[PDB]
Amino acid sequence: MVLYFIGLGLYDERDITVKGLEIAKKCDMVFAEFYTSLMAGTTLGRIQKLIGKEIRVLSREDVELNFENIVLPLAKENDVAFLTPGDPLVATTHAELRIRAKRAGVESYVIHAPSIYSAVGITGLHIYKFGKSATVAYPEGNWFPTSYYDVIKENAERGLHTLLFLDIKAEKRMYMTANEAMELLLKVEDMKKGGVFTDDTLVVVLARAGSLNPTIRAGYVKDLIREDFGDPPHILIVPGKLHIVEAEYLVEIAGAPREILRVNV
Amino acid sequence: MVLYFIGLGLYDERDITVKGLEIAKKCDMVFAEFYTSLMAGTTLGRIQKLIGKEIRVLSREDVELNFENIVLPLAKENDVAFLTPGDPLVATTHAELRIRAKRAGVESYVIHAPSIYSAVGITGLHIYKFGKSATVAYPEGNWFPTSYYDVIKENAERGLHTLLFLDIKAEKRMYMTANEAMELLLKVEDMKKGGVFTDDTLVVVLARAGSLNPTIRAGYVKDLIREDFGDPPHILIVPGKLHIVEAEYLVEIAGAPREILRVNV
Ligand SMILES: Nc1ncnc2c1ncn2[C@@H]1O[C@H](CSCC[C@H](N)C(=O)O)[C@@H](O)[C@H]1O
Repeated sequence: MVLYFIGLGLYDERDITVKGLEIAKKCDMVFAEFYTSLMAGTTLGRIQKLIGKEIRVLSREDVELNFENIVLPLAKENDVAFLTPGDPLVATTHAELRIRAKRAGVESYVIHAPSIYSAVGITGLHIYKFGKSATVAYPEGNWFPTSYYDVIKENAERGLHTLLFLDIKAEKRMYMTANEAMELLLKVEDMKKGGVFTDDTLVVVLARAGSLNPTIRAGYVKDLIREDFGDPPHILIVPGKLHIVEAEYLVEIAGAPREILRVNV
Repeated sequence: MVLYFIGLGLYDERDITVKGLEIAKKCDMVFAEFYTSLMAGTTLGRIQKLIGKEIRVLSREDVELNFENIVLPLAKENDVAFLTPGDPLVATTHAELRIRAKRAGVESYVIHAPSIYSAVGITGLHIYKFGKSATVAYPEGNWFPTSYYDVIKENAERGLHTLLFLDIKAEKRMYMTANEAMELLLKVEDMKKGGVFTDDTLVVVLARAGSLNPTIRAGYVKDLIREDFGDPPHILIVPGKLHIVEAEYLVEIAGAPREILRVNV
């Protein structure tokens, strides 16, 4: 009689919470989407094995246009689960699906899972110091998205770090790298010339958070822009003014140049 | 030779991820800290029973002053687990513990878990619009801290939401309520009179996130300040201008008054 939004986590099938697993195991039917993010350390097969259920994967069109036609109808007579990577309601539009559920007379419940949005804490940057977040979208045709640039500018002026979700085209199997995001930002810099992102700008890259050996690197764009950070997914962070302990972590754990230890107060 | 930082999640013993539980089980010794926060929906007894290991609780001083004397020594000839509520490294002091592990020649790995920082997405508010975060601390003696007030101002000034962690006396198990938090904020507004928090300010309250029955309420201070939001923990959010989709969710899912569709959008 109910619908469950259950997050699967950051990297592999085991990043689901015990709560999430126990509930999914007792659902009559399980649905899922794998276009909002990329779980690089697992396969649908492994998720199905762990949950002991067959999972019907939905596309963005299935969800965005027919969620109330494919999923909700079954709720009235079943306990249904809808699985998604990371946390189901973070940097997605899935929250709106709950409204669709309500209007359809279906109760819904949300089971959280580790999200890239808080996992950035592994970079050593104070979570509270993060300001507005943004997404670096692939330019398409004559349309070249550039709003994320201004977001970085506003946060920096306030001494806040900027979290940059990188773009994804799940059906084309394209996952934007930190390198590609940097290239786009350098280009937007030439455009606006606001001195927001250049060769000397310090950045932090977090790749495959959730795995046991994520790639955590910090340095100047000029040096990291052509560095190999491994397989996707990637996230890119542009730090604001650094606290001393933040810098120490970047140097000790993320291999940043020792010179950032010298914070300019 | 290894140390694992494992998040316990949001509310109860099932909020740990399958990865964290399976790893905690293969660990020779397991420590835990409950001073950055508490797991309001469970007990040490239940967590121990789920993991099947005796758990040694460490106080703030144990960790901040003797982490390398209590935890790291065992981490040399054993696999050690250090459990924390939420997602590891979200608490600002945790990050350096990894530097200590390095200094001691001990490998460390982080096992993520749901954090309130990402769980607020269940309020229906877009995660990207959250700005800097703050903690509302209890005034004591001749000390009246109000930086959290300024944080709201700067965020809402740029149309961003403000996540407010409420004070907590971990050791004494005392939780600051949203009600008290609103009272404090009304007192500060009467102090700085910068028009940031009044009876007409729209706020959002999230209680017991992670539970299947969290309390999600939205409304104007005058109507919520004396409302009973249930048992702790409470989280207070002061939203900035709302996207129609955010407002509709607050009305449909959190019982917000229709007035917000015209006043806060
Ligand atoms: N494990 C991971 N490591 C690095 N970046 C990740 C990641 N998981 C997601 N992302 C980043 O976030 C984007 C997906 S946005 C959706 C996020 C998801 N709900 C969550 O809670 O994590 C990706 O394109 C990528 O840039």
